[PDB]
Amino acid sequence: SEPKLSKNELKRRLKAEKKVAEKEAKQKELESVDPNQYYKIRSQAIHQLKVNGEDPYPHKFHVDISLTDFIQKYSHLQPGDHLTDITLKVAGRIHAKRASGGKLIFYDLRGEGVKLQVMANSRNYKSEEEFIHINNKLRRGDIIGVQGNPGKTKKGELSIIPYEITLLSPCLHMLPHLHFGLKDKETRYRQRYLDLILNDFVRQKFIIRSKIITYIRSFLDELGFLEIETPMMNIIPGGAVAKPFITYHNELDMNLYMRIAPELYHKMLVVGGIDRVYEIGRQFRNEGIDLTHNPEFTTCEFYMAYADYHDLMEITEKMVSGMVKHITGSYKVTYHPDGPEGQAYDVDFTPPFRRINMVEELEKALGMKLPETNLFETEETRKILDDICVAKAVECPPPRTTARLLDKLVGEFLEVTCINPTFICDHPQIMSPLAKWHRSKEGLTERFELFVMKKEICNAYTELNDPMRQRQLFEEQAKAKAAGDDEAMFIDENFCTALEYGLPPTAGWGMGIDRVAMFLTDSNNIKEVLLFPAMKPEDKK
Amino acid sequence: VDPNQYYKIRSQAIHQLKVNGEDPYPHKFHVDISLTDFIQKYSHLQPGDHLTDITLKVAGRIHAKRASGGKLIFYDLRGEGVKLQVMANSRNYKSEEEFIHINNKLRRGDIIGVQGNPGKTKKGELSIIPYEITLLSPCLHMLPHLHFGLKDKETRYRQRYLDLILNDFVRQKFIIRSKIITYIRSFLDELGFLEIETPMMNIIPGGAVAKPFITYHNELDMNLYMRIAPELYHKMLVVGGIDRVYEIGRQFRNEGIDLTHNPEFTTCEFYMAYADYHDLMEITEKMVSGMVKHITGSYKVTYHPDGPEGQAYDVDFTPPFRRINMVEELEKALGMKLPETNLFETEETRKILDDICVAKAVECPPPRTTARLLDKLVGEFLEVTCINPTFICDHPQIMSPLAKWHRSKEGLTERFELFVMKKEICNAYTELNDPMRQRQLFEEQAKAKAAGDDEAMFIDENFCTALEYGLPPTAGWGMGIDRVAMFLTDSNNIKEVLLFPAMKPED
Amino acid sequence: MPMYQVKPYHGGGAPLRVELP
Amino acid sequence: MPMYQVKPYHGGGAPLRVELP
RNA sequence: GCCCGGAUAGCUCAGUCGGUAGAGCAUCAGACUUUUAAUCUGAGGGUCCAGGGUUCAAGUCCCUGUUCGGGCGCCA
Ligand SMILES: Nc1ncnc2c1ncn2[C@@H]1O[C@H](COP(=O)(O)O)[C@@H](O)[C@H]1O
Ligand SMILES: Nc1ncnc2c1ncn2[C@@H]1O[C@H](COP(=O)(O)O)[C@@H](O)[C@H]1O
Ligand SMILES: N[C@@H](CCCC[NH3+])C(=O)O
Ligand SMILES: N[C@@H](CCCC[NH3+])C(=O)O
Ligand SMILES: [Mg+2]
Ligand SMILES: [Mg+2]
Ligand code: NA
Ligand code: NA
Repeated sequence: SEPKLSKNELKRRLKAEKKVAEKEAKQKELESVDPNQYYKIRSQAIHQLKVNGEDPYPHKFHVDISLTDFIQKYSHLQPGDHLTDITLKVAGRIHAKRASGGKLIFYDLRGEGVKLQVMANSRNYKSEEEFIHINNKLRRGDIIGVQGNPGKTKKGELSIIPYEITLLSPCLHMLPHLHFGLKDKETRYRQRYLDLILNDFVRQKFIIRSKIITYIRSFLDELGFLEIETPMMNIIPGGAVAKPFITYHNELDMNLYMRIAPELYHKMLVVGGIDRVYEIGRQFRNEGIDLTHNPEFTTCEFYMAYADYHDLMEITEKMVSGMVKHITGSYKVTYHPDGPEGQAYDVDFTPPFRRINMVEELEKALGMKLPETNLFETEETRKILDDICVAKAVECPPPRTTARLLDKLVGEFLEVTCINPTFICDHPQIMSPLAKWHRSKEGLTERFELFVMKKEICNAYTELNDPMRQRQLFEEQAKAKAAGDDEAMFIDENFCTALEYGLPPTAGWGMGIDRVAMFLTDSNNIKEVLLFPAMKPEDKK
Repeated sequence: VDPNQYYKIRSQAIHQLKVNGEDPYPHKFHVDISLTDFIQKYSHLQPGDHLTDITLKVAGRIHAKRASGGKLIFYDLRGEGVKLQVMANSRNYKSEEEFIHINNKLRRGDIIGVQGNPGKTKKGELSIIPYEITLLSPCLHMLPHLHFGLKDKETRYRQRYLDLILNDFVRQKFIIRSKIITYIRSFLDELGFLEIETPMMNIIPGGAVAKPFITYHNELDMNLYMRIAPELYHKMLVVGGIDRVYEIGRQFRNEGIDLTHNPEFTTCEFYMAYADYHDLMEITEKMVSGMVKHITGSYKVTYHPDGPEGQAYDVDFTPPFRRINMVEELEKALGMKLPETNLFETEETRKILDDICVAKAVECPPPRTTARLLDKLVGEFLEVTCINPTFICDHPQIMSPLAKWHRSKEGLTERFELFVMKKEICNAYTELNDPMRQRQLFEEQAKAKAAGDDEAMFIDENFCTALEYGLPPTAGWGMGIDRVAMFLTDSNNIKEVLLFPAMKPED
Repeated sequence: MPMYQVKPYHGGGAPLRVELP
Repeated sequence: MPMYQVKPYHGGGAPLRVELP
C-alpha cells in the first residue's frame, strides 16, 4: 500500500501490536463476546429464540386497559392488597429490572407518560420454570405485555402481579438510565424516538403544539371560516424576495417552484365568492436557519371579506388570549429566552393588548423628529435616517435604503420593549406593499404586527384590491428582481386578472405556529417544536 | 360587445371616478347581516309589505341589472350561494340626483353594499329596498353571458374564481371536501389519536413506491427529496412512545398528470399500537360508513363514472364491507390454480405469471417482475367487480415490503385494501417490527432498483436503527383523500375536487 | 366592529357523532 | 376486540367552547 | 457568507507541565422473596470526530477537513 504508510498509520499499528501482546501476556499468564457489544449478544439471543420456536415478535396482543386508566382505577388500594378476582392485560416498555431475589423481580413499565410497577413472584406466576424462562429472556427496554391482577406492595406502590408475561418486541441496544437521561442536543435531534423514550417534557411539548393547532381550527370554524388546500408548487417563481425551493418535473419537462405564501390563491378564492377562508400549512423559504427561523415552517393564514385590520386586531386578541388561557390555564406565562439558568420573563396575555404606532413611538424613543409621513420617499429622509443610524450606534449592512434603515431602527428601539404581546401598527408604505394605504394618514399603510417576547408571531393588513396599483407594485418588484431577463415569470398574470374581476374589501392575517409553540412551551429553539429537525448526515466508516 | 373594449372603457370610467374623489375602493363597509340570515329572518313577510323601521346593511356581487324605467331598477345580489333582490326606487332612495348617479356607475359583476329596509314585492319576492347603495369594488371585465355560463372544462379549471362566481355546485363540492377532512379529524381525535406534522423534505425518499421530486437545500449543500409518504416517521414516533398518531398532509409524486393523478395530493395516515389489520378493518368500516351517512345523509350513493349521461352505479356503504382474498379469488377468476404462495419469489412462478398475462391479454410494460404482473392481473380481474366497498386482503410479500408476514399462510402479508367504485381508497397493514426481516426486504428492493424498476423503495439506515430499539405490535392505515371526495361529490375527475389543479401550460 | 355572524359549515355543537369502534 | 380506550388529548368533553368576537 | 466555540465507552462526565485514557451508569457472570435510581461481589470496553504532520513518545501540539452550539447576517 502507501510506502511506509503514514507516521500515523505506522504509529496506530504498533499500539495495536502492543495492545494484543499485553493482552495475551496477561490473560494467558493465569467465543465470549465482550460485554460492551450488547447489540451482538442481544441479536444472537433473539436469533436463538427464533430458531427454537419462541418467536419474540407476536402479531397481536390484546390490551384490556391503558396504563393511565389502570393508575386512575386502582390508586385507591391499600398496601398489601391483591385483587385476585380481577384479571387485566397491559403493555409497555421495561425501564428498570430490580432483582430482589431468584424468584422475585420488579419491572417498571413506562408508557403513555406514566409508570406502573410489575412485581413478578413465581408464587403467583403460572409455574416456576416458565417464570424463570421469561425472566431470563427479558431485558431493559423490551416492549412486553403483562396479564395479571392489580395490587399494592407493602410499601404502598401500585403494581400488577403477573400471571403471564409475553415478550412483544425486544430491544437490541443499551437503554440509558433515566437518572442521567439524554442531554446531548445532536443526539436528541438525530434520534427523536430515544428523546421521547428518555425525556417526558418532549411529549408534552408536542401535545401542546397539537392543542395549539386544534384550538385555532375550532375558533375559525365557529366564526364560519372554511378550510382550503392551495397548491404547494407553482410553475411561476413569483416576485417574492425569499429564495424558493426549485424542483424539476420530468413529464412537463420543466421546473416547479415551492410555495412561499398562499396569499394569492386565498385572495383569488375570496374573489370567487368565499368570504372567509383559512389554511394551516407548510411554507418553504430557502433561507438561513437560526433559533427562530426554519426553511420549512407551519403557518396559519386566513382571509376575511368585508373586514379591515382593526377587526383583525380584535380577532387576534381573542385568539391569542383564549388559546393561552385554554392551554396554560392562565393568562401569565414564564419564558426563558436564554435557557433554564438565564433570566425569566413574565408575559401577560390579558385580552386588551398594547397598541403602538410605529412613527410616533419611534420619534419618542429615537428622541428626535423624523420627517413627515409623506416625505419618507425623499433621499433627504434616507440621508437623515442614515445620520441617525450612525449616531445611535446602529449597524445596517448595505444597501442602506430607507426601508432597511427604518427596520433596523425599529428592531433596535421599538422591539426591546415588546415583552408582553404588543401591536405595532401603521407601517410606512415603503416598508410594506400589498397593504391598502392608510385612509387617514398619508404615506402609511394599514397593517399591524403582533410581537411577543421581542419576536413577531402575527402579521395582518387590509388587502389591496386595486388592480392598477397592485399591477404597478408587482411590475416594480419584477423590475428590481429580474436584473435583466424577462419579468414574464416574476409577475402573476392570473392574480392580476382576478383582481381586475373584482375583490371585496378584505383583511388578511397570518400567524407562525412554530413560534407560538416555542413561546407556550418555554423553548428558545425552533427545533425543540419540530419533530424531526433536518440534520446533515454524519460521515461514517 | 368586444371584451377588450369593455375592459378599456370600464378602466377609463373607474380612473375618472378615482380622479373625481369618488373612490371606488372604500376601506371599510360595515356589513350588519349576512344574506343567508336575511333570507331566513324575513321570509315570513307578506307579498307586498315594507318594514320601514328596520335598516340593514348587506353586501355582495351584482348578478343582473334589470331596468323597469328611470325610477325603478332591479339588482340580483349574490352572496353565500343565495339570491337577494334589490329594488332600487327613487322615492325610497336617499336622493333622486344620487339615485341617477349611482345607477349610471353600477354594472353586473360589481361588488356593492346596500343599506336599506327589508320588504317584499307584489309577486312575493323578498327584497331589500335600498336607502343608499355603495360601490365597494368594480368589475372591469365583461362577465360571461347569462345563458352561456362557464362550461369549458379547461377554462373552469384555469380560472377557478370565474367557476365559483358562475357555477354554484363548485362551492358545494369544496364544502363537502372540507366536511370529509373535518370528519376524519374528529373521528381520529375522539379515538385518542395525536395529530402530528412530519418533514416534507427527506434526505432519502421512502414509505411508498413512487418517483420523488428532488430539491436543493441552500443552508444544507445536500439535496433533499420531497415527501412521498410519512410512514417511516410515524413508525419512528410510535417507537418513541406515542401509541396512536395520525397526520393529514400533502404527498408529492413525479409521475404524469392526467384526469385522475396530480403531482401533489392529500392523504390521511393514522398509526395504532397494539393493533393488527383485523382491527383496522373494523375501524375503517365504521369510519367510512359513518362519514358517508353523515355527509350524504344516507348509506346509498349514486356515482356516474363517465358523466351524468353515462350509467349510474348505486354504491351501498352499509358499515360491514365485503371481504375477499387476492390469491383465492384470483384463482377462481382465472379458472386455474396459481403456484403455492411460498414459491412466489422464484423464477418459474414469474414465467407462469407471464404466460398467464400473455394468454389473458393483460398488458404490462417492462420490467415484467412478479409484483407488477400480479398487480396487473388483480387490476384486470379483481378490482373490476368491486362496486360496493370491498376488502382485498392477504397480499404476497413481493407486493408489500413493509407489511408483517401472515400468521397462518406463508408468503402472504397481513394487509388489506379498500376498493369502492372499482378504485382503491385505503391501504392498511400490520407493521413489520422485525429489524432483520425488514433489512432483508429493504436489501431485496435495492437489488431491483439497481437493475431497472427505479420505483423500488430506497434503503434507510435510520429507520432500521429505530426498529432495533423495539417497535410494539402496530398497525398502519392510509387513505387517499381525493377519491373519497370524487365519489362523495359525484365527480369522475380529480380536477373537480381540487381548488387549483395542475394543468399543462398553454401556448 | 364585531364581524357579522356566518353559520359554521361543518355543522356545530358537535354535529358529527363519530362512531368510535 | 375493540381497542382499549385512550382519552382524547384535546379535552374530549367539547372543551373548545371558544369565546368568539 | 463571516466570526467564536465543542467533539473522550452505549448514557452522564474527568483527564495536570506529551510518558501506557478512567469514573458512575449501562452491559456480562453470580448472590439475595418487598425493591423503587435496590444493594453486594467480580469482569471487559473507546480508531478520545476523521486525515496528515511535529515529537523518542500526542486526547493532550500544529494543519486540513466532518458534524454540531451560538452570534452576525438572509428572510424586503
Ligand atoms: N423562516 C421562518 N421560519 C419560521 N417562522 C417564520 C419564518 N418566516 C416567517 N415566519 C413566521 O410566519 C409568520 C407569517 O409569515 P410571513 O408571511 O413571512 O409574515 C410570521 O409572522 C412569522 O411568525
Ligand atoms: N399522482 C397522484 N395523484 C393523486 N392521487 C394519487 C396519485 N398517486 C397516488 N395517489 C393516491 O394514492 C393512492 C394510490 O397510491 P398509494 O398511496 O401508494 O396507495 C390512492 O388513494 C390515490 O388516489
Ligand atoms: N403571508 C402574510 C399573511 C398574512 C397577511 C395576509 N395578506 C403575512 O404574514 O404577512
Ligand atoms: N404510506 C402508504 C400507506 C400506509 C399503510 C400503513 N403503513 C402508502 O401511501 O401507500
Ligand atoms: Mg470547527
Ligand atoms: Mg446482573
Ligand atoms: Na458522549
Ligand atoms: Na474499567
